[PDB]
Amino acid sequence: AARRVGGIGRRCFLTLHCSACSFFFQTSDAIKLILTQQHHILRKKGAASKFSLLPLADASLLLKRRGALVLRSLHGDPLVGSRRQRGEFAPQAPTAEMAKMLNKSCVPCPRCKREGRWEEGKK
Amino acid sequence: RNKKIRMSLKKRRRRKGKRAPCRKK
Amino acid sequence: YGPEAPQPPAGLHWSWWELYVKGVNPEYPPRQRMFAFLTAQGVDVLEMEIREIEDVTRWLEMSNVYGEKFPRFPYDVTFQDKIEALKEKYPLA
Amino acid sequence: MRRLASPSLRRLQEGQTPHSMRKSAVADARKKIFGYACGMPGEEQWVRPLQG
Amino acid sequence: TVLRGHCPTDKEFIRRALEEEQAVERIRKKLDKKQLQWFPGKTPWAPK
Amino acid sequence: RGKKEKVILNAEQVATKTRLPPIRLEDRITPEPPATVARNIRSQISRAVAGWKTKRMFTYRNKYRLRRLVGMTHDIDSDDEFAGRTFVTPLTKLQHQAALPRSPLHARFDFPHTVHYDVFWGPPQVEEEPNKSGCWVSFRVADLKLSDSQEQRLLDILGPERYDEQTGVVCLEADVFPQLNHNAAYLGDILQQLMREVKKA
Amino acid sequence: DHYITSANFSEPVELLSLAEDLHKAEIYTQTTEKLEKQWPAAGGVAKGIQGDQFFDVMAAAVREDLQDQSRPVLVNELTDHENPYCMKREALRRLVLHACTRNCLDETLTDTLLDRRADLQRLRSKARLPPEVLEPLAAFVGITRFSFDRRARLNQKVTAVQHALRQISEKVEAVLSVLPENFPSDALHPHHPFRNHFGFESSVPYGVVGSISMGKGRKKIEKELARLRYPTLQRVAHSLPKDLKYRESVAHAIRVLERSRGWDFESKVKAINALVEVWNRLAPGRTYEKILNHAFPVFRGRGMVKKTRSRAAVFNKGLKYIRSLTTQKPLHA
RNA sequence: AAAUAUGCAAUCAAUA
RNA sequence: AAGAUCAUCGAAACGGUAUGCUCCUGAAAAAAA
RNA sequence: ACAUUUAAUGUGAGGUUGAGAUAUAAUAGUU
Ligand SMILES: [Zn+2]
Repeated sequence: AARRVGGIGRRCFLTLHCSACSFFFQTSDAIKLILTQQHHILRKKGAASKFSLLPLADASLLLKRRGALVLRSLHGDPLVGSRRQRGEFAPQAPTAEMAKMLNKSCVPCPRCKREGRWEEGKK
Repeated sequence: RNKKIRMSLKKRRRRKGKRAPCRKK
Repeated sequence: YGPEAPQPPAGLHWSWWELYVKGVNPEYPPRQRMFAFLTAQGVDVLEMEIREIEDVTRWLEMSNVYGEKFPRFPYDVTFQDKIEALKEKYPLA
Repeated sequence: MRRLASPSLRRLQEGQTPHSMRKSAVADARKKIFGYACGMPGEEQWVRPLQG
Repeated sequence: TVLRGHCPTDKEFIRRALEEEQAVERIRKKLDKKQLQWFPGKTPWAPK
Repeated sequence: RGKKEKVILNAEQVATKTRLPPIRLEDRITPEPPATVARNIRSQISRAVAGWKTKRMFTYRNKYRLRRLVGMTHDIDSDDEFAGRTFVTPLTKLQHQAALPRSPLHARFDFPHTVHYDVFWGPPQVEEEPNKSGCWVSFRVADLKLSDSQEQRLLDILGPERYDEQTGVVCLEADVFPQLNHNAAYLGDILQQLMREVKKA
Repeated sequence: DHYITSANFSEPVELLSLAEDLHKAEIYTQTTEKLEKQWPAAGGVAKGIQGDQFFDVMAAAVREDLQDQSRPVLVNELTDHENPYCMKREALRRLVLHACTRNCLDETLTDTLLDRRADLQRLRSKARLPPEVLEPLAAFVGITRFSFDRRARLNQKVTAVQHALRQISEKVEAVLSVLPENFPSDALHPHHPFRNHFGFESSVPYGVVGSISMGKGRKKIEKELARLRYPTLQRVAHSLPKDLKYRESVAHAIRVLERSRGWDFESKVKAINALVEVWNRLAPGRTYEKILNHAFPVFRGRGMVKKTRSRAAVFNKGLKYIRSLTTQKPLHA
């Protein structure tokens, strides 16, 4: 409890969960899953700007700094902003935005391979 | 800014729910 | 002699807006010239805003007292274009 | 009469799951009642108040 | 009503009005806190 | 502190002198026309492509690519869409489809509710009191007395922010316009639309 | 100020004028009481307004017009207060200031003296009902054939009755057609063929009581917006860019600006007008996409960014260059 | 004990 | 909120100047080992 | 929700008074 990462209230501003199962992860994992599941997203949608991000579908490429830095650029620091963003203006959870993006992309849940769901927080 | 304030911001992130290291590396 | 009495718009006993627009109170010959020029052009000056009235007054005074080369506007804008826009926005009744 | 087929069964042929239908109806209601602030590019300029 | 200087309306009516007022105040606070921003118009991951 | 040296302009300087003064801020006060706006945008894009680039540009482009991939952009499909200019705006549609009472003796809601708005009065003032144009309506779902599916639809549509569970109350706000009458009309229209959508459940 | 030459300016004349103004204020208060007793509003003013009965509207308008006609014009005040409380209080205050104040303490206690008068206390709770008490409620309900002003409501009802009588002489059908309630909302203005777009004009006072623009009136857009149930951006929702991406962007912008505070209606209109033309004269969105994507690949390689020299090296190394074709003091000396 | 699963500020019960 | 309580790994395992890639603001904090 | 289109749009070509001295034809034909 001294340094437990939930606060006293067990806040999970970055956690996301699937309502179809008990699977849950965070925003960085969601971004990684989105980059890995481009083929499914592109197939559902259906040299070119559309496929420009395909190279990032490789696990080894992402593990390499060449891909890790791209991952960290895409997934910035939602909990870090300007210094004036304090008190009543502290950052809020972007879990809603991430869930909306995932649902619109129709990315599949790793544990149940569903299509929708992916509510905010942790179930 | 100050190292103490940087650590405070990291602790705030941890309380909000982001596991980040406290090492001053 | 003396200034002509103002015409109340509706449900009023006076109107400083008309006197200001005509430049009678406060008296300002440049504003009187602006009013006369806009009336001749066909712009309902009473319907204009204070900002536009002052802008037109300044432009007319500069043109009169410095030459027809002035005023000069950027982006190839012209005083004639400004006058046309004002006329289109506030047709004279 | 008691028809075996239901409207849900008839709709299922197209591929509209009940969960998807519920979510689509909720989203349509929310868009009708609240607005179209979907965070599209350039929406920040329109949502940002002026200060002139 | 009987006592001078006191509100003549029904105490239960006042209770219901107060409960409604408190509920709407809670709703207003929740909505305002959720919608508050320091940089209004900014949404995460949108072109900044 | 002394006089600045005086320079007698040469014939060449006088002959090669601008006949008009440079553009000032007083002139900039005039807004930029859309032609100039578009020309500046085109020039900046052309220069950036020509090579005055930056790492921030690459990062921004990658972020935009991610947004397009998740589908939150205005890009148009080459095969799905490519292979109207006039439309009815949502508020106009709401007004057009709204049903209004024939006379003050007719009620178009039929359920208990309370309407709240704020008005400001005081001595003479030159500045209008801010934050006095919004209005809202509060009601109890139990009083609305709907079926379970309809109640669930209402709660889901209004979200958890507009629902207070302690007393089972629900509130709808409207502060979209600076005029209280306009906000009230919009609030009524949206309340009617919300009830229609709930009944659709 | 010169000594008195004409008795018109003498002090007793001023005292007499103040007394006459106070007498006129008392007469006006008496007339208002008589009007209230002669034409009472059954059930309360608010209930009468909400019910909107012809007799109630007629009685209220008659009483209001009689009060307006009977309201005097005082000599020592240039504010024609419609409230008898305000008129009487101002007259009393003027008299007290003129010939009742010994010192600063009295000049400060004048207001307490006025507030301690029982008649003013009684008149304090007899002012007219401000429009905003019911106008927002009527707008929320959705009443468009309404007016908080009693005289205006009476005028509307009487005009409708006159038009109905013109036909009253397949006849009930024609009478109903002429009746105001049975007029399509789309036909109110040609340019807005949509229903429920026009509302009832608010009776709230508008304008500047005193300034260089005391009688300016409403603005061009304000006059129009005061006559709508609530504003819509249907004016600019046409002739959008033919490019599909730009059309979608402008449509989204219009939809968002319809529901957005902090933006004026004129600002939104001008923004849409400029944006439409900007997109129209810009290049195709797909071409821009291709060019930008080719110029900025996913991974940033070396040498793909313009090299930049240090500021000190570029500038802070002494006088080395001046840009002037015609200068009498070049860098050579 | 078929109750709980437990860290504390600088505003608000005249209303949480 | 921290310094907490409790309970582990544990001594230059201290220190954090320095270092191109990343993030935030803004029209603009660029290049670079 | 029931929702193409007020008239043009040709060359591979996108930069419409140039965002500017200071060695490389580099870029939007070749060089
Ligand atoms: Zn799942």
